[PDB]
Amino acid sequence: WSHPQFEK
Amino acid sequence: WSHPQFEK
Amino acid sequence: WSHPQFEK
Amino acid sequence: WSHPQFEK
Amino acid sequence: AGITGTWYNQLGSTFIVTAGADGALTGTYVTARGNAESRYVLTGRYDSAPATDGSGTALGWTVAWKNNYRNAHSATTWSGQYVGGAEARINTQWLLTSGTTEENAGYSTLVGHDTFTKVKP
Amino acid sequence: AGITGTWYNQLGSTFIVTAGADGALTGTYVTARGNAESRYVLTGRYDSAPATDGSGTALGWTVAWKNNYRNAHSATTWSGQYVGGAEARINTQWLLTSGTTEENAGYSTLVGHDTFTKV
Amino acid sequence: AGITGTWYNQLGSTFIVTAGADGALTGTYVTARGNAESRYVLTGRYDSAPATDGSGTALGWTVAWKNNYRNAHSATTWSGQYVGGAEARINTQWLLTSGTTEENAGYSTLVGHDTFTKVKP
Amino acid sequence: AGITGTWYNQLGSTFIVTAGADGALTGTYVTARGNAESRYVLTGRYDSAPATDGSGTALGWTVAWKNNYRNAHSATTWSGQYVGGAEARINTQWLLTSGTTEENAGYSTLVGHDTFTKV
Repeated sequence: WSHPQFEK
Repeated sequence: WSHPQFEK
Repeated sequence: WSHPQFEK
Repeated sequence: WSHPQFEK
Repeated sequence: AGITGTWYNQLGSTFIVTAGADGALTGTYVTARGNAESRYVLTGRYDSAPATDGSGTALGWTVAWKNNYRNAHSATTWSGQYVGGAEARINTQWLLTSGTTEENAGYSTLVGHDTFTKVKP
Repeated sequence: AGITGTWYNQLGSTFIVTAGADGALTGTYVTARGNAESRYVLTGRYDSAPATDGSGTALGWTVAWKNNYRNAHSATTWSGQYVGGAEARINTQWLLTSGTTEENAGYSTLVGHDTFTKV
Repeated sequence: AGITGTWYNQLGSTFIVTAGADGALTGTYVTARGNAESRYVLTGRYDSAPATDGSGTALGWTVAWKNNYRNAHSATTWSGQYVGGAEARINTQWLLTSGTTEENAGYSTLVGHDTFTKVKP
Repeated sequence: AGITGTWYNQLGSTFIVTAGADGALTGTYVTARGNAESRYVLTGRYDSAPATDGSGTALGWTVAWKNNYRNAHSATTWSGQYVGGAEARINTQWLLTSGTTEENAGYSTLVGHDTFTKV
């Protein structure tokens, strides 16, 4: 589940 | 989801 | 060579 | 002080 | 105004920083998404009197991944150094710690590296 | 308290921190030497609205190793979490980066871990 | 037979290692679950002629998290040192890398630390 | 090949590796100096049955920095993944631990990253 540091 | 290194 | 983080 | 990993 | 300015990492995230006379780093970290929801406070410290032998300027900062829009219950620290001159760059290693229960602590901390390049004037 | 207060690591260093408005960490880091020369400014951030499921509170901070007495041309960041409950603790991993020339960059960054307690 | 033997970490995992005359580390890593499915091959290297000034003995090893029962598509390296004598101990830092796509590479690598204590004879 | 072959990092070091039976990595690591004194044994492990979804192949290896010519009383582990496809690469993070006395343990472990290519 996604983390803001790595979001596109 | 679990990883063997940390399993109990 | 001596660093403050580790000094005694 | 010189370590082989980083030597030129 | 060496450190102060706008920087970009390899993924398109933005580091908008002010280096204060007292060693303070303050500013905004923007994820590559680039919208309002992508902006977070950063705070840190830097060496305000670096060596003059060609060495870089040591620094670090933290982002807690909470803003007025969302909260990822986590914080990243970047530790690194500023290298001035031709192609100014900030080279970093980072630690992303998420809040976990004790039994999940092995999953708590991601590690990586980021290189930031400055927008020229 | 929760985060705000005086904490000690395994080597006898002191972390004197205030967890303030809207996620700010400010305070003083004192090395184990414990004299005036051993005190450094710290600043960082923390999650001011943590989960309520038993998980810790994420936080990080930085010390640049310059004060009015000395300068080690380096900075450490601690990344970790506050664990409340019966015996409060802050568990961290840290990165100590020293300024280096490009050719000496392999020597630039030390890594370790520190646990802080209120004892 | 300083390094050679059975060690336990803080969570109840087991490190069963042989230190060979040529610098080789070979053996089995057992997770805290402790069943057949919990056993993995390890291989690594150590300094077979350490300093004699009280310093520890540098070493490292790798486990790829595949055995005949399961595969977590990942590998952990432990880097550390053996400290002999009273309460012999191996103090480590570790990196767990999972296979990821390129866009998920920020999630690839966990970091932590483990201290192992030896079973006395 | 996939993993087996000769690789180079960003500093000109050489990683000469064989990915063998059932997950074994063996070979020689050569520092950028490139002489006899610069060659060290490596051993490690890799995932011999990776996912088929585009993800990389996890691997790690260790060099203890002793050979017949010199000894730096230290060991480095590289933890990473092989990425195949158009331009093959091995992306790693590494930990270099030097033997230290207990009081010098804060200086024991350096951290960094290396990318290996077949160029």
